[PDB]
Amino acid sequence: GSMEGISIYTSDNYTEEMGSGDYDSMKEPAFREENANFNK
Amino acid sequence: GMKPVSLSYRCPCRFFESHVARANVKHLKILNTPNCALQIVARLKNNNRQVCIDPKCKWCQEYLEKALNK
Repeated sequence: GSMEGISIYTSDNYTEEMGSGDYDSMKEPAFREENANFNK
Repeated sequence: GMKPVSLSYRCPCRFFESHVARANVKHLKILNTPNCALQIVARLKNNNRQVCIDPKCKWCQEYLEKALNK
């Protein structure tokens, strides 16, 4: 994501966030090279 | 003073934002919870919000492998 990867920490379980966000709309893209299925 | 017990809960997020752009997140964490699922956790740049990304996306795929390194 950064270049080759991202390199972030691995969380076991934590309380920085306890509740799920308002993000209801969820539909994953697929390929993104030809087209991402979603354009913008 | 006091301090929240912490850790005592189930899942940080049960929902995922399936289409987060690497461009709108500054910091992630890989929530590989044995308690719930493999979760992708990110902090929005401009919004600063803690959100979760769906692990089946494309850029998260590269993130997954390299995030295991911390």
